[PDB]
Amino acid sequence: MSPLRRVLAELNRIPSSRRRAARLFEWLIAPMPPDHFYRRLWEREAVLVRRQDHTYYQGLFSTADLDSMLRNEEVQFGQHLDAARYINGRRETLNPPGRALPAAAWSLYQAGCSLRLLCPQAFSTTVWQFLAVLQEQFGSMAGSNVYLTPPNSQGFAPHYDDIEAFVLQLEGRKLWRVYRPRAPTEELALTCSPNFSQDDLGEPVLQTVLEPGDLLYFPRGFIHQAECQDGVHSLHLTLSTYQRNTWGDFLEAILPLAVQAAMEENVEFRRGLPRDFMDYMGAQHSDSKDPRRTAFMEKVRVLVARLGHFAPVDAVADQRAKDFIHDSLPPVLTDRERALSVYGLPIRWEAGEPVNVGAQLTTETEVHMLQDGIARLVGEGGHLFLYYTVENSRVYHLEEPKCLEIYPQQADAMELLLGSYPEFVRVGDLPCDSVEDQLSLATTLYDKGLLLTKMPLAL
Amino acid sequence: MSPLRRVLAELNRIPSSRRRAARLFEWLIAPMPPDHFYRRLWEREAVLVRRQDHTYYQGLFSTADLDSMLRNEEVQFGQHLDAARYINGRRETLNPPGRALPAAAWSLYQAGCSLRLLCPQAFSTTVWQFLAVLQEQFGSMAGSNVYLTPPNSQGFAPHYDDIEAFVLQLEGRKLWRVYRPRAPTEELALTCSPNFSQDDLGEPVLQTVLEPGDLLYFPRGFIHQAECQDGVHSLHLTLSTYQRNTWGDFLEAILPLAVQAAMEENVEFRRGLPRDFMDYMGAQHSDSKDPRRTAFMEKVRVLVARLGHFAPVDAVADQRAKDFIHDSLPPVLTDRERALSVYGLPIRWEGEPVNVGAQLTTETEVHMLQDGIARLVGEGGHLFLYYTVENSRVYHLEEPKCLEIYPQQADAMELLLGSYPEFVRVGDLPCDSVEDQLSLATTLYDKGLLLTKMPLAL
Amino acid sequence: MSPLRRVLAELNRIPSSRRRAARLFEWLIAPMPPDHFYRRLWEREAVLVRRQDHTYYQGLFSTADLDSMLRNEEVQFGQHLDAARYINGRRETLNPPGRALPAAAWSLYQAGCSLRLLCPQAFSTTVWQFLAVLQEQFGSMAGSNVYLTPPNSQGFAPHYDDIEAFVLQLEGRKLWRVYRPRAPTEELALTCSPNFSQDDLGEPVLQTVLEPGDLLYFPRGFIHQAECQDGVHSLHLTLSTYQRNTWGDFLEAILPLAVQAAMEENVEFRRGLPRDFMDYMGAQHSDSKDPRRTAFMEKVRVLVARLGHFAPVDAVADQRAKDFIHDSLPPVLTDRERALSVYGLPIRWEAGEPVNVGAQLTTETEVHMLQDGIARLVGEGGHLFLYYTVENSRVYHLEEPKCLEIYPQQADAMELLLGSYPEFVRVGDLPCDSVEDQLSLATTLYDKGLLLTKMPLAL
Amino acid sequence: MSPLRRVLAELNRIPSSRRRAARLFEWLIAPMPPDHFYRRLWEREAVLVRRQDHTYYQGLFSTADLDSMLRNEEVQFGQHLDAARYINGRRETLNPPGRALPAAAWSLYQAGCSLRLLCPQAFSTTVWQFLAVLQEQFGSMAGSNVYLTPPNSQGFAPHYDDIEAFVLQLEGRKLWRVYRPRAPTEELALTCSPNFSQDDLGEPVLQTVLEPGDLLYFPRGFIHQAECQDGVHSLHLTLSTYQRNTWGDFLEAILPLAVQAAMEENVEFRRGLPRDFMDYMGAQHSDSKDPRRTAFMEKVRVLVARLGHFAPVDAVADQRAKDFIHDSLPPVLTDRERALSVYGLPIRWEGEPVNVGAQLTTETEVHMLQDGIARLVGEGGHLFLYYTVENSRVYHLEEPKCLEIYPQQADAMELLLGSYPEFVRVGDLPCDSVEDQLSLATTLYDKGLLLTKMPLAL
Amino acid sequence: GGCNHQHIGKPS
Amino acid sequence: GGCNHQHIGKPS
Amino acid sequence: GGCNHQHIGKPS
Amino acid sequence: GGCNHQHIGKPS
Ligand SMILES: O=C(O)CNC(=O)C(=O)O
Ligand SMILES: O=C(O)CNC(=O)C(=O)O
Ligand SMILES: O=C(O)CNC(=O)C(=O)O
Ligand SMILES: O=C(O)CNC(=O)C(=O)O
Ligand SMILES: [Mn+2]
Ligand SMILES: [Mn+2]
Ligand SMILES: [Mn+2]
Ligand SMILES: [Mn+2]
Repeated sequence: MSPLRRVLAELNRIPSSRRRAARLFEWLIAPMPPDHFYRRLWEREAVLVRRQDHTYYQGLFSTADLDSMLRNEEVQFGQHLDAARYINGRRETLNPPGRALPAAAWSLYQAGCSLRLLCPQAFSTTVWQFLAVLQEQFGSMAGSNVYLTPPNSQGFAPHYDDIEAFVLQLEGRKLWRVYRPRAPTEELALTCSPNFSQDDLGEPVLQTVLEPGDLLYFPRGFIHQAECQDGVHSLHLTLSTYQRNTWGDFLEAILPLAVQAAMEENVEFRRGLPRDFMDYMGAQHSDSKDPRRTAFMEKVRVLVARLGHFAPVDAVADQRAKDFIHDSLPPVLTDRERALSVYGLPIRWEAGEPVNVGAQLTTETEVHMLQDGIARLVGEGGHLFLYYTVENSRVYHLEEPKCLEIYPQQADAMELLLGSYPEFVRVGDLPCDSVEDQLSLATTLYDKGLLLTKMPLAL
Repeated sequence: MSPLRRVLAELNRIPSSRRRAARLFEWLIAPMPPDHFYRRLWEREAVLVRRQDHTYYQGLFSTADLDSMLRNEEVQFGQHLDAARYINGRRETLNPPGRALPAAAWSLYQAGCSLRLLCPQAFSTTVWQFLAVLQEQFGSMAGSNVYLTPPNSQGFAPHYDDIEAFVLQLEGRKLWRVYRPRAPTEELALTCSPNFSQDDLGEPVLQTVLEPGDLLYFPRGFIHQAECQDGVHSLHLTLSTYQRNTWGDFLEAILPLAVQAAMEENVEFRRGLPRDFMDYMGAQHSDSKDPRRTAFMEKVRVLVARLGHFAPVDAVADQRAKDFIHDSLPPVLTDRERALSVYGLPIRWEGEPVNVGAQLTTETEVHMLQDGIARLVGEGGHLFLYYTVENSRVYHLEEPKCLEIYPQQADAMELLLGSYPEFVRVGDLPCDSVEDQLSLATTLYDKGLLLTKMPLAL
Repeated sequence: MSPLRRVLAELNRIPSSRRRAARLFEWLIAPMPPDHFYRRLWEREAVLVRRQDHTYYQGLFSTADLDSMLRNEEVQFGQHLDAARYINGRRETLNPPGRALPAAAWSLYQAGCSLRLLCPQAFSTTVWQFLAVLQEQFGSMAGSNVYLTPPNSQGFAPHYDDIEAFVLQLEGRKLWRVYRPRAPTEELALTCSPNFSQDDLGEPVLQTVLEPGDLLYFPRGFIHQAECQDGVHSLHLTLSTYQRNTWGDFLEAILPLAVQAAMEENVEFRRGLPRDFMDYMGAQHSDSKDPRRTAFMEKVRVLVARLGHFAPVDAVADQRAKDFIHDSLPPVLTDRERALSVYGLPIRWEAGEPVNVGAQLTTETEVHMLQDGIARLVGEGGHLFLYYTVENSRVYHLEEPKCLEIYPQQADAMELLLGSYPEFVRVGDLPCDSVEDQLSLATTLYDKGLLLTKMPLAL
Repeated sequence: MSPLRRVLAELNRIPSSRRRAARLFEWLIAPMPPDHFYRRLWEREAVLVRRQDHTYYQGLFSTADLDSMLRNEEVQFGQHLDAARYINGRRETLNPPGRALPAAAWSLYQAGCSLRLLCPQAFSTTVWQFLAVLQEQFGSMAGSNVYLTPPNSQGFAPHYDDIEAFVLQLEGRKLWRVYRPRAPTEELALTCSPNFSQDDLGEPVLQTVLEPGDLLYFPRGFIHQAECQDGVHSLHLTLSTYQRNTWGDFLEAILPLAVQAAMEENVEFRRGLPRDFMDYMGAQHSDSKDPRRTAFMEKVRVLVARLGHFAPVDAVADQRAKDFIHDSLPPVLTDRERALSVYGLPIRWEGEPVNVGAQLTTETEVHMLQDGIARLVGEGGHLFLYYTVENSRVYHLEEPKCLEIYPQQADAMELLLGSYPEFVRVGDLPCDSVEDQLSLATTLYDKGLLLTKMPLAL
Repeated sequence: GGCNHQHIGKPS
Repeated sequence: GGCNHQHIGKPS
Repeated sequence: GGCNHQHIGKPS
Repeated sequence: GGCNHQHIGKPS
């Protein structure tokens, strides 16, 4: 059995989704220890993992899969697939409007174009599970693109991306060149870069030929490019994560709330500005020797520093968690998880009627969240809402934010369930005022596909 | 000659608009020294100035003026005029939809309703000049309302406003009660307050009967109410200023720009958050003993402190100045300023136009028409001179007006704005060419943003 | 006294506003009888009325008035005033952005530009009354423009307008050229025309020098142009009316309502179309010899003709009346009208209090609408609303549609009052269920400035 | 071999899509002759076809298919699936927000709720082909819903729909009651109706127990209801068509254009209204004896009659055709059509692509892929060929798709659309040049709008 | 009354 | 499109 | 509570 | 502005 299939079988036998995610990432960069990778290389260095095992990714994705999805699925140029080529130091995109049929796509490939599938996880369930698991240990949306390049060609101009990238060589070989950030500002860049010409580039910090099974990681800001040399194409899947998930992004959400809080709670923020500060402040006075100006700037720095005491850090953390739940790919259940959840209840249609009717929860039922990263409790305008991922589309933001309200008499028990995973809790022992509230919370979550039971319900 | 008419005649003789604004405010709180008022009372204490001169405000506004307005102008209920009354601890608004005619307005007044004019500066040129001048020393928009209450009635329920208020007693007498901020949150309040009932109020810090000529000032947040007692009505003009002109508002504009600049310039702001911070941050985790949480909080406070270094302070000051220019009432010119501006050029239709074609020359001496009518602001690699001379007496009725200043004139434009009221020979303007000097001055002058020492006689 | 001032004094002594309007129009084209004008010339021929009285329009508008309004009012270029010149067979507009101060305006005039005031009725009360009265006998909005042209110049390129135009020569002289519609389609044109060059023009049907006091009328579609010759400027006021007030416009509003009505009331309009009409209908089949096609077109013509029976003619008439009330300039009251209306109640401020308090209506009060063309009763969604003009701005559509609801128990009396003008009706004799309803309707209308009393209220 | 599978196998052998559509509809109402149905029953009478063959529809849709859909697809309550029940003369909808899982759906069914699938053609390729073919002979969108009712229950309240309906009994038995239009206004109704109570209904015109294989048809406006009696459920697929495809709708589109054309072309429509017609027209004047009123009305009716002459009938037909193309379900290709189209080109990834670079040549013989997949429409001096081949099985999920046809290809495009299924030598296309012939054919073919007599083997 | 039967396959 | 006389008293 | 005193001279 | 890798799985 291939390493990918072996580890996937292995994950199905691991109870915790948190541990499953950790294990899969361990597999992704093996033999490199994750602890070393995050401590020393994550967001700092380009890394090549020379696998010396061409079968490592077998089962993940292949060119055969691509060809088949073009004929059996509704793959559209632009929306789902791009065809580009880099020649004469110039990038060109050749997307014809409409459906990308095998005849058109392969015609472009034959003429030198690279093909790029934007959301492979929407057409492949393997890629979907792969990213759905890894997103749990990234704490960030895990996206991906698939790149197929014909022999003796380059599809894209050198550039840098706005995400942490993990390149997985699936077929053929490709000559890659990775450059360290060209300048202080391009280090851990915020946005994708424009296309660069070779003259804009220095020396590669990494130049090598990737072999199926190999892994090549590099931070946002690291310029890269790649080309197929004589006689063989290249197919690779680039896993991406950490888009706009910086400390600066956290502050962006924090500040407006902090200053509002400060103004409402401390009179020093409500005092009026000088009646004549326009006399010494402004670009026209950037060189004024007026001390009132120095006093103005000093006061500004003091009040700003002060805002730290008014920052609603927990509320912004919850908001980001809520947006991540919305961004999330839906969970891929283990056979056990499905079997012990509403998804696996044996009730279906036979002969002329429903069979295996009406299993019901009781105070004796032992439960716990279906998985660790599928829900988040959030407070908004006096109400509490549990946002979950189980009804999200494999397509980014196709379905809108899903939640269900959690009533006050259930908040303690909901927090408990969210923090004890994967420990089982007898429904009767949930911190609720009445038994009606215990059964009601457990029933609502279970019916939602957010909970699983120790023993399959059979009532 | 009433004190008001006397100080106005005096303002017409004061060369600088800045000096003119300072003088009118000095007149407004006389005998109290302005320095003292701003240092010790402004935004701090309620102040009562017993003028001992019932004629101090004569000429500013009267009830006869309101009456003539009703008959001769398109005064609307709701839009221009409100009618309210306070009875049994309940505030009631009695506005009939439509225009407020003498018949309707006085009927309501006879029924015990107070009439309140929302924008007397749009209907009176005197109130307009008054506010137009004072706004120049407040560095903030100066608005006003006129309140007319019938004998033995209270028009409004006790409340605090969101602006600095100067009540000017114009006619009759009124019993006022002013209270200090009920709690720390209400001191220098951000927004206006709900209507309060007597049970909500403590003891007044100031309770007195205002008489024509008297002045009462109180900071935003200071609750107040007033009633007319037996036999006499009350008419007063409340001058307002400083609406949302606080340090917090400045920061509001500063921060987004600060954080963006920090992210673009310092890598510490572009580093990724922890992959698992959601495990210890969130309301769910507020009592977690996880050390990681304490480190996270500390880092937040350190990065926020650093923001002060990236704050584009001058750019925000300019943006607020631009908004203020947009907010401003148009300028009231002195006889001299008009006579020496485009507004006073003798060109007129006297069957053909007479005296037109007058020109500026390198020998012409010029300077900004007034000190608070313009502001130079940079936006997207471009310079724009925003002005007030075409603003309406009605708040934001016209949108921001500006004209672009080219880089080859930027230095001269800053100079002109910086050296008022010093006269500057056009030929000595810091420009590349004589064409640039002549074109900048001609442009500003034609806009009515400039004046010459001698009336262009060409 | 000038003829204009004489007739205006005369109007103030005429009780009916309907008669006032008729009389003023009579004055406008004198000696030509209005009945002849409308019967034979209106919308058919260009007409010159050589007055032989230079004082005819004195008091209406003058160049002195213009000069004064530039300095005392906020006249803006573009919005209120245009400066244009026609040279080299080309039209140019010279509007500087901002306020049109005397210095700028006269500078442009001196350089050859014509100045045009777009809404003189907003700055002149004389022009306002003039148009407010005339609109009542046009049954259409009466607008106007003022044109001042310097000697030896042309301000505009030949063109035709989309309205019925009455040119009033106020000062100087101007050489006018009016051409009959160039073609069937330009007859009673719907829209303003583009600027024409002389090569596009045939022979003038009318070419003459207008003299103060003269009147020159011409229908929409009639191309015209005018120029000042040696040594003297020209000032004229062009009165305009009948913009989009055609039979076609009436049908536009009627048809959607007619077809909807027909579909709801007659099954022949609800029957399904042929399953295969796309086989023989369409541009691709415009030449098909299929008879099914001839049958299709015939059926279309039959159903369309049928719609005449379902046309809500009265409802569309009311809608147009409502839009005309909204378009209307507010009324100019006669001394008597004001004196017997709420506008003239003697209540005002003296000493310290209101004087002449509280006049009140009684069942004995004799009333009638303030004027004939200031109100219109309209039905909408089960409710009845009286729309009026008394609070309209002198600026077109500055204030939105104003109305007041009329309750069912008042509808008969409201219709009565609207149809008996200028006959007096005792309030007690109004067709109402109760006396409360009689006094209430009369009080509400009176307080609104929509009613006047035979004797001034004095209570 | 079931009759359904047999007729489908037969359709795969019928060359023309037009003939194919006619044949499937003939199968749908067999033994009744189509000519007779359309001439005498369509939009006129309720019809019951007792098939006497419980297997007639075998293969179209079953309850097992719905079950598998629930478990294996993202079926949503509200969006995709409704659950309703009718009790005590009251309609109740019991949709839980969220996805409809087997557990929830069958629980509701066990509680007596009917389950109704709104778009089975998006979940079943069989229902899809069925509707895709029939829409071609209706010349109107063909939709469908599946209704599953538990024994002894009524899921819905009596009502009439706004479409022509063909109920196909798939499983179990159901007691149906169909009523003739209650009143003249309800005959061939424009919109769906409110839910009615039994007291609102008269006597049925048709009351029968439908059994698998049976067909029931009834025009819009015909009220109906149905209940499952003791011991058996019911499953049926209601095929719908002709929603707002009436003569009135055509006129709706025609009139605005007609009146505009009339105004542009005939001066009688551009003449002014009377200056005083408001004196005699209006609800206020409906009983006026003014002769002017009678003249006004007469003139209105004469001008409206004239409109027929200016009606752009072909342009509206084209616009409705364009909307229909947008409305259409994508085409279901026969084995032959696919094999002879771009969809069947043997080019594939067999480490490099094999068999690509096939070309059309002047010798290639071609014809539109099918008869109802495209439409040529003129808009603003431009020609656009709108097609259905890229439409989603979900209504309006994708927006109108079209490609522009240049004038130098217009004649050949009309020809191709007009001569289906006759094969046309590319070289004989009515074009100016050989380049134009080759480019038009290559374009259409690459879009999947064309097929060749022989598979391109180049 | 609403579209009892949802002809276009989606609610509105 | 061409508008010479401004009937409604304002431009567009 | 609303702007008891209408600073900007127009309601909102 | 330049976007090479489409992280969110779709263009803009
Ligand atoms: O494969 C290429 O030519 C370019 N690939 C990338 O930029 C990437 O995977 O992020
Ligand atoms: O006059 C009153 O009754 C209330 N006046 C005010 O609240 C004020 O002037 O700000
Ligand atoms: O005066 C001019 O040059 C042109 N005048 C007009 O077009 C007019 O009055 O309608
Ligand atoms: O099955 C039912 O109870 C109701 N069915 C319908 O209304 C229908 O199929 O159009
Ligand atoms: Mn139905
Ligand atoms: Mn004209
Ligand atoms: Mn107040
Ligand atoms: Mn990249």
